[PDB]
Amino acid sequence: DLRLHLLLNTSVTCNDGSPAGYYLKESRGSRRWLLFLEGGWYCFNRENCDSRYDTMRRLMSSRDWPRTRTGTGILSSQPEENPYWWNANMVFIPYCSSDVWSGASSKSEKNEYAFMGALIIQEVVRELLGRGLSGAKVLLLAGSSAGGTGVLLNVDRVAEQLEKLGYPAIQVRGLADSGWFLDNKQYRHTEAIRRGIRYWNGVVPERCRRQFQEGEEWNCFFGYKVYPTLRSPVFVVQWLFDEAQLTVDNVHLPVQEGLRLYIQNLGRELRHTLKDVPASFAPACLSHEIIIRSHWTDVQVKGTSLPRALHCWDRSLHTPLKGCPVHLVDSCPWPHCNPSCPT
Ligand SMILES: Cc1ccc(Sc2ccc3n[nH]c(=O)n3n2)cc1
Repeated sequence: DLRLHLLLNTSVTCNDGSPAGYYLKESRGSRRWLLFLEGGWYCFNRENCDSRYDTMRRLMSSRDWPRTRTGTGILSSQPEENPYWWNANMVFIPYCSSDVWSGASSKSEKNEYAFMGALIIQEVVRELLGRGLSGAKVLLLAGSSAGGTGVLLNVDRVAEQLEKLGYPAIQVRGLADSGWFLDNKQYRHTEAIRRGIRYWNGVVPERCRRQFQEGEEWNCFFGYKVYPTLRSPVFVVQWLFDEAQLTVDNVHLPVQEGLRLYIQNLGRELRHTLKDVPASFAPACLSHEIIIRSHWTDVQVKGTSLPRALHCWDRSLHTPLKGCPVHLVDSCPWPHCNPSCPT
């Protein structure tokens, strides 16, 4: 179990002003720290956020959070469930800012909600330094869906504060799971995100912001556009046929030729955006499954599981390694052509 700690700086809050926090299970003796960003979409205006507060309040408030949580998947401490970092210090950061981890705006007389996702990450890191993070060799910032995009938006800022805070020895790396999206045409019929960013006062990485410039920061929410601007090593996990991608594309699954070509082209576009991502794991599956599920070990690409690929990535960060690959992108063109896809 990971134990809840509400942030000591109570000005860094969830949407409704309650304190943000993190769940922590220390593994002393281990110099590895895994900080996982929870996902859960976002909200982009007052009415849309009001609706999320009725029926998704845990994503907007810490008032009802549990004491503890069980680490699962990559957050598990059992070596059978987590061959990769079972012995690491485990941190689960709940998503309660509804801003894809990009916000830096408080509640005020003018703001019904606070959007502080970018500041929550900074404050968690700062408070963890007094709890052993100061001794880390590697800080892996990981996350799924909205948290996966959050990794891409925040990994370089975490590296920056640790350097500014006087900890240049900590190697900051990113693991973005299911947060790598395409701004493509729907099969049948960006604006919510563009409206979201203005509503949250959202912030994007500095190099990406300087390329796309004022009013175009939404581009930095798309992995293939923000990734090349990043300095920290980032491993990208993305289903070729991600269910959230297909949902926003208005695809729900006999398939006729128009939809067949659309689905096949989407997988190829995906595959193409990962061509120059050296550390990646992209199985040809239709799925919404994420890396904190207990059976995350089962999927393989070209015979290599994700826990193995991540270990090979670790070795690469000490010229490809014999028998221990890091770039694993399926080439077959249809959902579940890979026999190991989740059922
Ligand atoms: C471009 C972009 C748009 C939305 C998000 S946020 C998101 C996207 C999928 C998804 N599936 N399940 C879940 O919670 N999410 N959240 C991130 C980037």
